[PDB]
Amino acid sequence: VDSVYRTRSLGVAAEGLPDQYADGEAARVWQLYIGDTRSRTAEYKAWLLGLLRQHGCHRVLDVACGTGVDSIMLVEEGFSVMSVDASDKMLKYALKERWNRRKEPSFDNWVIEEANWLTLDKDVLSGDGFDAVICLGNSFAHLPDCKGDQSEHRLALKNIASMVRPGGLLVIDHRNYDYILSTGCAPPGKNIYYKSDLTKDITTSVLTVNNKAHMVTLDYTVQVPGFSKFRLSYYPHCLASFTELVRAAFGGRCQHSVLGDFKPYKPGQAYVPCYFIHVLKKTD
Amino acid sequence: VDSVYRTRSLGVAAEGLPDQYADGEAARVWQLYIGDTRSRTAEYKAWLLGLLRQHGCHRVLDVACGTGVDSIMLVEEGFSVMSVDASDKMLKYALKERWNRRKEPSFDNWVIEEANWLTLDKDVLSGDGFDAVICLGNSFAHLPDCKGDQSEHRLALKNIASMVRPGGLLVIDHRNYDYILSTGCAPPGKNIYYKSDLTKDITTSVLTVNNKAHMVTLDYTVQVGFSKFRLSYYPHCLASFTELVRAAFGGRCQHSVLGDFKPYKPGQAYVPCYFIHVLKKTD
Amino acid sequence: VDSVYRTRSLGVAAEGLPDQYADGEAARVWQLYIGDTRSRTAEYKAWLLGLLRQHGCHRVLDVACGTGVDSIMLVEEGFSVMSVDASDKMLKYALKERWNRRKEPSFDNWVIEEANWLTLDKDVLSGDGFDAVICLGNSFAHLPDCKGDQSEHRLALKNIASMVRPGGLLVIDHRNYDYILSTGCAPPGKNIYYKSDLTKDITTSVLTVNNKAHMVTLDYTVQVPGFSKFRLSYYPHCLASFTELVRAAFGGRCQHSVLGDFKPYKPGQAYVPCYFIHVLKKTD
Amino acid sequence: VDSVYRTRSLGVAAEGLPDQYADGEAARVWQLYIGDTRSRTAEYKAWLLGLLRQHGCHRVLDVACGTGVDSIMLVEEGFSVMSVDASDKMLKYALKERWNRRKEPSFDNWVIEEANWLTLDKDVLSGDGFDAVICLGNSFAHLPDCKGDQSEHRLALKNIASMVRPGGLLVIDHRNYDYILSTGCAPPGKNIYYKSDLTKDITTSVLTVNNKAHMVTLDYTVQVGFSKFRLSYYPHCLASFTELVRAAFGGRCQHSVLGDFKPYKPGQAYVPCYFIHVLKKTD
Repeated sequence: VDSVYRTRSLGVAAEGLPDQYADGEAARVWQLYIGDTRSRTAEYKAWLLGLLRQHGCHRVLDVACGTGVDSIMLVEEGFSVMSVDASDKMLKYALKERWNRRKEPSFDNWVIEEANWLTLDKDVLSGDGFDAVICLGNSFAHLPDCKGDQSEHRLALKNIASMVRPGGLLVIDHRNYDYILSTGCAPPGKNIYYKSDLTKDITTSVLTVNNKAHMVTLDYTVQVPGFSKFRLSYYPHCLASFTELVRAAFGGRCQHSVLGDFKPYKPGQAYVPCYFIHVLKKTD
Repeated sequence: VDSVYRTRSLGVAAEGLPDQYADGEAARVWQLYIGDTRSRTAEYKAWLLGLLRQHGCHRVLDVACGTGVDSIMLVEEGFSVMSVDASDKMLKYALKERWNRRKEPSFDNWVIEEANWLTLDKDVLSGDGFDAVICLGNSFAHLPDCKGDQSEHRLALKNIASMVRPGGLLVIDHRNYDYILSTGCAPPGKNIYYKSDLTKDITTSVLTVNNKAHMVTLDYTVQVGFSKFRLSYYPHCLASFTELVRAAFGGRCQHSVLGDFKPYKPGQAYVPCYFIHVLKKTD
Repeated sequence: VDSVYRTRSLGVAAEGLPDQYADGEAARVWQLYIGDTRSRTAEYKAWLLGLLRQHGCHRVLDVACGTGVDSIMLVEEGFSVMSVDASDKMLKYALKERWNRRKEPSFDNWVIEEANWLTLDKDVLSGDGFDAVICLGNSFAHLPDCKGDQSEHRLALKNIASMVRPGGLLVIDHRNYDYILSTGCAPPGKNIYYKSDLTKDITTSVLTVNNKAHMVTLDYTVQVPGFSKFRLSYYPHCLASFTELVRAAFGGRCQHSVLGDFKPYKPGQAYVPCYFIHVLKKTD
Repeated sequence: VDSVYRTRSLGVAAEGLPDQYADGEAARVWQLYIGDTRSRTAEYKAWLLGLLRQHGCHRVLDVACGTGVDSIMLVEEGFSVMSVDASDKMLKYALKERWNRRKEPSFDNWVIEEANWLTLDKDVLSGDGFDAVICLGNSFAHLPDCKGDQSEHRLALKNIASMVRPGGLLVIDHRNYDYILSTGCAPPGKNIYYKSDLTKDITTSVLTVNNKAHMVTLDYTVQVGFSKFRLSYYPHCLASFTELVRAAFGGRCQHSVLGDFKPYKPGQAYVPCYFIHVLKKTD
């Protein structure tokens, strides 16, 4: 018999009613988690603001923009910023803060739109390109290897990369997964961008498929006014592999450096970085 | 062993990524369905616009507001409109149009906020009260009877009703479910508010529990192509609803019930598609 | 990302380990429910035993046989009985009691096999047919209308019917759904075959599709050493509709009567039967 | 609203009807997989048959017995065999063959009953104790570490072990997971017991939690056609298991560990596919 009746389809919405799982438990802890960006680190403000300024970057695209924190600063410092993301749940908060602050011209002129790394080319009229494209805070890693061959990773970078104007920069990052795969632990409270305020506990689960590392899945355990859980997954980009992927994205025509945590990275140095930042420039 | 590993929890989102089921098939047809409000009927414009005007309503709250089309009109016609809904996916579009139309003052002054019928009291600083409260297009019926006794229907109306300022109006509606339950079929394209544009086909599934009707589930099956989604409804019979909604003000009210915009005399020839309930407060 | 990892596939089994949901709650109440056949009613023993004997039936097939209670009696009274069912979970108990009682020749000679109404023809070498085919206790109604047109109902009966030898009988039954659709209540403790011993409570849920009755779904609430629940669904066969279906099954070449509860049925009689039993004979 | 109506509960069955997922795709390939025991290896016949015989074992309990192939041999060779498993779907087939072969006495006297490692004590009137207890073909590994501390592994062995009569044997095995965890790959067709017949292809997924290996999940992908199923395993490393299984007798034991049937000297050239643990009791 074993059918499966449902009161509404997965994905739809009705007017008096909270959507899908929006009122649930994981969702409400996870809303604390993403709203955990109040102290932006001064080091990071210094570094990115100085990276852009140093290369004369003024037109910037923030791909994977989230609630928009990184973008809010860019906007604040007089940049010209377009911000995209594929997730409405997070874009809601960019959109919100933008309305909230609509009187400010800098912010009236802020563009927030939906777009998807896999279709980025058709989803953002790039014009003759952007000065900087930033994808920070380790979000590229949310893109999973569904097809098995990393062809998606490849297309996502190719698309992102193509957003970048000649002589422009792509500033893209990932957690040091080399280390995570090594300790088998993804340390909490190590976010170099926004020092975290939530006290939170973390179990790390690593899936290895036919002896190639395939997923890191983090289950967070947070305290409220309470012990609530939620789970997120990541693709573990070892530093070599990502280096290759991202280079190939521009064909090969690039200046390419890779940062420690904002300081440079000499392979075999005593200090172990928590993130690797890839700053890429182009051709001509 | 029968454990169930997931890659993310139900209800969360990550940045590079489309949410949960937003990219799926039923979601895309259903997006067609709710964006199917281009021709608002002139009859409806006339009626509601005239309802509010003859009772001197200016401060109106659109409970369950959706993409916000009713609200867009009220705004446009120089009303002072606050619109709430509990659904982000829907509110997105009111929010969207609003931004889109942000250089018009009438619109800069539009308020769109999240709120839930069951917590509507502590969700909307109601002030003195609102002039009119509209809940149109049959959305009250989206609230299901989960507990089994309709206590939630009751609270929902009580909260809504309390949003209404003394001598003010509640304008709330439901499909003619009495009929729907007589025929067993919910006819397609009878939406008296927004003349539908979409060649759509409908399967009506009625659930009856211990002999009490309990749910209408509609399977909309749409030409894009040949795709489907399903929505469900609590079937309010006219009496039941009239009782519920009256009691919501305790009982201090001027209660009339509309056909489709024209009055309703029980036993009249014409069978209405919707029942509109226009209420005012006496204490 | 929203994949869905699983430790084993739906439907498989591993050796140290209880199957799928077999240890769960609904399963354990429901095991009480099906094992609720200790007092077989004397009236029913009298009637069926006398139906078969009256028509000289000795080779009988019990299609949809369950734990095998009806079959156990047939076997006990010196009948020659083949019993089939499509469900291993229930056939386990027929099989069990058959081993348990293996010394008895009557029972050594009991045949229990798997077969499916929809493929019954290929699933049971019918030989030149059976004398009686019994499908009692309202199990035909477990067969749902998945395709929407009742073509399955039609094929299931056609197949069952074809099991019946020329001049033989088909003895098939259904709950009075006419009444159930009417009261909207499926009364508990009304089983005319095995008087029930479990004290149990019942919520009736009727699904009507485009104004045609489509499902009755019963949620049972039982007491143990405890208040445990479980749910079963049924196709509501109104008496006219089933009459038609079953007749057409033999093409039309039949004697056809329909019983009250074991007594005859004159439409419009004061007594409202809880089951309708259809006794069919054939051609020549 | 997001309720989930079902037509029957998980775990029940109705009569005209195939159960739950029994007719589905993965179930049919997997039925091929477990019925893939036709050629038992002659080496294995020899070994186990010889193991029991030199230690004068006659009363043997096949814990986790499955379709019952190991058991069918023991029976055939005139042993006195009781076989348990917690899985109906598997037991069906032991039960089946048994009935099929019921006119042979050796078989009429075969006992097949349901029992669960975690409740094995109060599940099997153990009498004085069994001569041998076999749990072969790597089935202990099907018991997962649900609680997180391996306390269930521990109880399971304790119960099993207690089935063993003083001076009697426990013969229990596991794949070489140490290797599996070194390479990351679980090679196909290394089953030392039953020479596989089925051209099958395998994807090895290892789960590591806070740095401790936690699960092997195997995706078998079979030529019938091109279908799939998945099974999971707790990877017992040799030390861990040796510890677990020793402790199960408290510590009163004669413990040896086999290569694939030949002894095992740690650091030897040959890397075994399975580890067989033959234990006896001293008090």
